[PDB]
Amino acid sequence: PPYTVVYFPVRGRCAALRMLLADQGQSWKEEVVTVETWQEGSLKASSLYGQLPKFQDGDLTLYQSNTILRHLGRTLGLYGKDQQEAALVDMVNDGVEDLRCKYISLIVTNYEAGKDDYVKALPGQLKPFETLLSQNQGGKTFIVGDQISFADYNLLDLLLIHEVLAPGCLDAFPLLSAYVGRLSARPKLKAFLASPEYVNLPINGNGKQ
Amino acid sequence: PPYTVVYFPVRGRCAALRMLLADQGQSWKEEVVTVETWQEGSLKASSLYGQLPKFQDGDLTLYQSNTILRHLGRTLGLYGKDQQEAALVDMVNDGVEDLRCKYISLIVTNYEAGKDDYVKALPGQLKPFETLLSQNQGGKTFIVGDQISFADYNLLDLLLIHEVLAPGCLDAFPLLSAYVGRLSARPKLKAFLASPEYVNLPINGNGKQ
Ligand SMILES: [Ca+2]
Ligand SMILES: [Ca+2]
Ligand SMILES: [Ca+2]
Ligand SMILES: [Ca+2]
Ligand SMILES: [Ca+2]
Ligand SMILES: [Ca+2]
Repeated sequence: PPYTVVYFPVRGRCAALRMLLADQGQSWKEEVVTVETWQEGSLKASSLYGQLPKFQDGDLTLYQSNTILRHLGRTLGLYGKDQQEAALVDMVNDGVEDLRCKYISLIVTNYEAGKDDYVKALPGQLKPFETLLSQNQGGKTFIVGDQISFADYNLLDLLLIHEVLAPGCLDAFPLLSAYVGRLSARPKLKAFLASPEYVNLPINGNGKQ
Repeated sequence: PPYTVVYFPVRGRCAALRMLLADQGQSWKEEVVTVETWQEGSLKASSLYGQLPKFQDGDLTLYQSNTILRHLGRTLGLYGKDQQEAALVDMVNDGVEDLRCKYISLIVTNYEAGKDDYVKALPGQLKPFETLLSQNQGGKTFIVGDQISFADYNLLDLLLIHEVLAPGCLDAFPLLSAYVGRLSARPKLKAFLASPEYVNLPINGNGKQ
């Protein structure tokens, strides 16, 4: 620390890492980049790969939402108990990222024509996470092992935005349904999810959800 | 160990992790899944996310190429010297993954219409890795720090396939050019890159490169 999130005025790819920081009792600063400021060019030109989020942690500057999640995961001890669990955490997070990419593609490039096919395919895309929960303490704790990991926050975000896209999509998945309610009720995370800094941002920048 | 790679008869998303295993003096089995066998449906249905590679390490079964890379990275000490370098390794690997997804999209979905624009955009996409090298001991060692990491193998693969797509694309990037030569000359990696198990596979499954 100190932590600074540099991003567009949306939840998007920073939602999960913000939930992680709030739930872990961390403070951070939000530095907002508007679409007009981004269009100007200076920050884009100065970013490593031409994209946001940028994240500052003391004198470390990071780019890439999943890099930030893994960093916070490693530094705050949210990375499983041993190397095998760490692999499982990664496997879950990579699967979340895969579906998030498909979600973003729908939202940004193909919402109207693609939503129907996307929602039809959704149960099959969500089932693996239910299966993973079923194989871990009957789905009663976390996605991997018995302590929260960075993957849980990313998975929780994915589930939350999918319930908005396709209300009731978790109804067929009792373990995923209970997991969302259960993680969301964690006192610091509950407060954050209720707070203006979360509630007053749109999920995505183009108005679609 | 023992290690088993389960994949299509292509280099694709297993090329980097195979280079890593070979360079680290590891043996592994290749179990080939044909397109005809894959279309039958049993392995697909049994896979966590409906995709290959599947990787077996003793009694651990993993999916997701970058999960496999990080697991091998963690277990073989190819993950930087401390937490900060580990974040930097992740940042590099996520950037490689981003460009690989763009590469795969071109190859699988849009090769003939998209190649011109892709190749015009390519120098801008490669420059960050040159910059990263420039900032690490003048580009003379590895992508992050003083020892090889899993991200090096993934970046090396990305560079090799791009030289096949766009011969001479590294000519403008002396640190990236020298880096490909230098890593490729590491004795165990050199041997592997010359071996029938590498040379006799196509880069991609659809004949394009
Ligand atoms: Ca912990
Ligand atoms: Ca319900
Ligand atoms: Ca129902
Ligand atoms: Ca090492
Ligand atoms: Ca040259
Ligand atoms: Ca030249």
